[PDB]
Amino acid sequence: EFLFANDIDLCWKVLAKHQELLKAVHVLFQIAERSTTLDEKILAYTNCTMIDAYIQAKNQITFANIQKQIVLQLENYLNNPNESNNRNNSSNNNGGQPFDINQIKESISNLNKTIFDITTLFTDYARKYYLHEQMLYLCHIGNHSDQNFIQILWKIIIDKEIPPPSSNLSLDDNAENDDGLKISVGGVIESLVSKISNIGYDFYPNEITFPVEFIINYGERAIFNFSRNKSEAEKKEISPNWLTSSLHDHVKIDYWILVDYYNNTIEKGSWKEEDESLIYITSVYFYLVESLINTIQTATERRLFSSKQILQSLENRESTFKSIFNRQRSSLNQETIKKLEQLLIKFEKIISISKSFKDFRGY
Amino acid sequence: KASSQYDPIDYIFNCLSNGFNDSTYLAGYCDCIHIFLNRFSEVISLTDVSEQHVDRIIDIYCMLHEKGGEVLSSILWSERSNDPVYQFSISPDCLNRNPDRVLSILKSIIINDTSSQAVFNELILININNQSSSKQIISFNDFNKVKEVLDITNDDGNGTISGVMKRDIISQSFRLYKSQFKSFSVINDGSGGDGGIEIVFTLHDLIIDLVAIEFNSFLDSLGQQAFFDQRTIEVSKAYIVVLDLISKLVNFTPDSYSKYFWQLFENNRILESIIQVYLRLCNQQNFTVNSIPTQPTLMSSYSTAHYNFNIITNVITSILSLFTSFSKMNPLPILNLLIEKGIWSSSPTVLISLFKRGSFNHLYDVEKRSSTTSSTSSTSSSSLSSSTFPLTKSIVKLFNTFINPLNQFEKCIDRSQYIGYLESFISFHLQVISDYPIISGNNNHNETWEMISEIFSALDFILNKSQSRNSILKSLAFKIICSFSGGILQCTLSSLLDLEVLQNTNKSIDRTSSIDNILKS
Amino acid sequence: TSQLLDIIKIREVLKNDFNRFSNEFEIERELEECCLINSSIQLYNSKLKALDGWKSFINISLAQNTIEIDTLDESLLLSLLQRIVIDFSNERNPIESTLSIGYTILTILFTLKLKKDSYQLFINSSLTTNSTDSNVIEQKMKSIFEGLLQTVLKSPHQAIRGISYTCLIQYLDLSATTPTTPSLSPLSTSINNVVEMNNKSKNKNNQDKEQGYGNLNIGLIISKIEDKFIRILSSDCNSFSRGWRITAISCMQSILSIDNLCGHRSLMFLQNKGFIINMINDTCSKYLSDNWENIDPKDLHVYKSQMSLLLKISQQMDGVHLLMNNNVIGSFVKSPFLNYIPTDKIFGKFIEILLPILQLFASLCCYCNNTSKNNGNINNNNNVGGTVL
Amino acid sequence: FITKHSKSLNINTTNETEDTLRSLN
Repeated sequence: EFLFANDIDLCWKVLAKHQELLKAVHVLFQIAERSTTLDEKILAYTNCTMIDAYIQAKNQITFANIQKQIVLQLENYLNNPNESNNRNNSSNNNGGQPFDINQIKESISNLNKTIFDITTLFTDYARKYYLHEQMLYLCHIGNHSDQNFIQILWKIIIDKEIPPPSSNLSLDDNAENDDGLKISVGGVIESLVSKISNIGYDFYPNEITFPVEFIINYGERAIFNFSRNKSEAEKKEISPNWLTSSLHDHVKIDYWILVDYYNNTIEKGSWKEEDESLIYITSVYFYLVESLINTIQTATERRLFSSKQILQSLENRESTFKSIFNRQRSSLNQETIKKLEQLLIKFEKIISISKSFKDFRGY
Repeated sequence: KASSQYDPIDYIFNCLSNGFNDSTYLAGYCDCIHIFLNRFSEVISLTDVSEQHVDRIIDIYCMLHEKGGEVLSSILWSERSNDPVYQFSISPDCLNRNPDRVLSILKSIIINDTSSQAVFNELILININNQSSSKQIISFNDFNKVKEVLDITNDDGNGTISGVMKRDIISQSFRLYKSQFKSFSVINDGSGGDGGIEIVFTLHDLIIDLVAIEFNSFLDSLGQQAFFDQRTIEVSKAYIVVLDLISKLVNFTPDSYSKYFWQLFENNRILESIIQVYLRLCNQQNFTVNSIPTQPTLMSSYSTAHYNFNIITNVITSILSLFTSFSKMNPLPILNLLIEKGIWSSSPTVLISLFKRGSFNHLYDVEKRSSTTSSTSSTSSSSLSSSTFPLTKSIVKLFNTFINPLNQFEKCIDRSQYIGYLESFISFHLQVISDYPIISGNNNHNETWEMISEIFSALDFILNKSQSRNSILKSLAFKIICSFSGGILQCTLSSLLDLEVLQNTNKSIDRTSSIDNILKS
Repeated sequence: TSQLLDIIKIREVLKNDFNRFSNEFEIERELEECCLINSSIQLYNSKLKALDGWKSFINISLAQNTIEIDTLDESLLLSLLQRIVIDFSNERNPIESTLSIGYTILTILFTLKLKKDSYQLFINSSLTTNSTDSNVIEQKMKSIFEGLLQTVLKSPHQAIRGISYTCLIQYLDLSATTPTTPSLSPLSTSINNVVEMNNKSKNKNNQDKEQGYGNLNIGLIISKIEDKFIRILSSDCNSFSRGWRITAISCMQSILSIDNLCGHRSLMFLQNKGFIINMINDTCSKYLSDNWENIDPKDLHVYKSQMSLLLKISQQMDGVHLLMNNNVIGSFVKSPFLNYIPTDKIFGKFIEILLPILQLFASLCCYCNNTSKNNGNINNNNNVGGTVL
Repeated sequence: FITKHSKSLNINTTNETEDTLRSLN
């Protein structure tokens, strides 16, 4: 009673050392009621996951952490309103009205007082203010199953990090002044990789909210479309494993699982429609197989890499690339031709390793 | 009142099921029961009977033709203007509801070339005319084909066409599929309101519409539901009946008509659609089995899961029936299509490191699991069916139609791959011999022992043509012989001793003509 | 104790705070829900009564030898054992119920060992020339082993793993074949005669397959689970209290007698987790320090089982290498105990601690002899650098 | 983030397009 009347924050710690755990939790729940910010309430419910009740507290932390991410992007919109228009303005002068600075501050003012449920967080905030990333987190927490809606969210997230392909404004060579940040082909990939990996880390192996084959097939197509018009000078910032390493290095997706998601991407997708795109995705696939050959350790793995299906895919991929390469060896330039000739010698070595790991069974 | 205590119709169903199979007078029983069903229907209209007893009258009427032979098919082909069960089945208020009833009568009548070609004519003479006052709408995929073919850029959305058409266009018949020919009529009532459009189409055009329209939308409703609705169950009945009907027509119609059904399916890609169905259904069997754990609500879900499994197994059985029937006439493109759609393989390693749901070995393992798991719950006294093997017995039939034409295939496929596809076929025949004691634990011995006679007949054909100059057949015969170590020779010897026991008990004169032909294989 | 809902006190409080309900038919339904929940709790309690009756009935019907062990039908006992090992793997057990099943699994395996060690098992299925029936017996025995391993992989509960470790020991003692007869050597056969080399392949190509398949089935179960099973067991070998620590260490010894059939992988996994050096340091500091006179006799059995595991490791070529690659001789030889000149009142406890060390040190000398077969058949580059001493 | 006792997000997304999710109308 004395601490609950004078120091409520010492009160729950004393009750916890007295092993009165359910009373410490009932003081901490009343901190999370009475508290003035969202931060105090996350701390108080986090203690109710260091002490049924635990799962209710962990759900309140879960909603409150996405509710903080909604507040942060609303204050970013208030601080940087010139960017939150200029990233969108590129394709049309359709000035859809910039959000009411009173209503955003009323939203923030209420988001900082009380935790909301997942459907109120989705509807009146995340969907209202076009927060597709925070909408996708709410779909994961809520186990929402509309695979088409999730693919549209993933597309709109990829098409928020990739800047749209610059149209033919004129070479009026006297424009000396403007430090308008030329985002590198590195820097676009660096932002997009971070956007994919850091969302994947909370979700995987949820194939509904992290649809790996779609994220690959659209991400590689969007970096292909962005890079196609670039100079061969900028097509030297692009890592051939830009997405494929980070999905292993951070998201912990096995290189064996990635190899057949890339076989599915090449077999199912619109990659068969254009030579330059089929050369691109087949190059990523063979650099992903080059990663896998450096991770293969056991006799069991060597005994899988020598399977008929893997060997026959590698020989089909080499035959396909080698056919298209000699179709284009009359139109390509004398660096890019050599770039593809030095790739072919890797693919022929990769097929030789799938064959040596096969006949490592006659001894 | 009689049906509410001791029903005389299901009595006749048990009479035709369980009474007369081994009777050297059988067709004379059918030629009497046919006159009972007719002289019953001459006194009670089949509109005035509850439709479950009408379905059972159709079950019985179908069994009367199949067990009566051409003795009843030739009576019906001469008295069908007078037969009330047939005349009810071709009535518009039956046809525009439950056409699986008439399609089952047309299925059962097929027994030889004579009755098969008669059904092929009558399917084109039965015209379905939507002259009941219920506006049934044109099937949406053909409504859009008619919208395309006629420049119908204005639409009213009601399935009507509020446009001043030329009668000189409508007085023509249209190919909504290749070798289909639906006709169109304008109802000119005399009011001057709706100039309504009738379609006049045959029961043969409807067989094409079930197989090339409705069954695709049924595949996507199956793709969204873990339990079937009443219409999903009814469309499944109708599709089983249509697949068996076309399968019988392809077995028993002479050269020109079995080639017409081939070219009809070929030209409209129908064999690829049926394989996309097969590949989905074989994956849904992996959900209806692996959702069983190993108050009324627990008995109703388990019963519905078993019923839905039996429906899927029957649809796949009728697909394998139709593929057996087509492979008797064109074995090469059916074999190559089962390989190209990835049901089959020339390498056991590629089966093992893919484990594809809907490879033939996966379907045998599923039928082996549903037939063995039933053995434990021996605490109740309900009339469950014995475990049968209709799927595996249809897989054997589909393999035997590739084996008989072996001496033709040698000029039509690579020999190295064709050895590999025959090694995997032989490996399946061998597995069904090694597992024989697990299968024969099920009381349906006759069916299993026939399936093994159909296996031994095909392996004998490979051995007796291996002894020639053919090197393909010698490699395959050596691989059969190298597989006859221990358990495969044991289970063969067990069957030859079970045959010695059964010819030692059933000295009762009533030896079925199956037993002494299982010995003869 | 077991709690039920007090339908009287509930009906009285619902009638005091009636203000929550639209009408009394709702109150009488919230009481219907409590009467249903009490009925299913009563049925839950009687199913538990019936297991505790059934377990005590069976273990008394075995542990008195009141049924003649010759007559005890292994086809019935393996069908019971295969049934109840499934529920012994269920993560929805009671602890009490899963233990009551576990002790019944243990008695059935022990009675089957007491049959093996008096009579040949399965005689009725060698008197059938049915290759089917021995296949059904392996499939039952295998369905028991892959199940006992699932209880280890799933269970957090020490005694449920501990019973499964005793059952896994008894299973491996059941599946191990008796010795073959010694092959008498006719020492006088020195002269010329040619033909009877070539027929000697055939009969070993059978008996080495037939002992091979059972041991390869065990090896092809362990070698799927390995990284998790040896990881859980090597944790439990240092995470368990006293008596069950010994059971886990005995289980590790029984597995190392079979690890040759995986390819010394459990042994290599223990070094790839520091378990060998950590168990050497756990041994010297606690049993070979100055306080050895004061060792508790309950944990002197933990010492003996730790030493019997070092003795089981030194019984392998790679194991002698791995004991020297943790300085075993030098790391025991530094320990205070060995400096002690023994005096009469304590001599037996000194011999009980010195004897396992002298067995281990003698065992390390054994393998160092096999260097003499280097017939240079060159062909194939299988660069597996195994350390020939 | 998954918990076995989250509130399911019982929304009807079947009327959303890439347009209605990209635009300010």
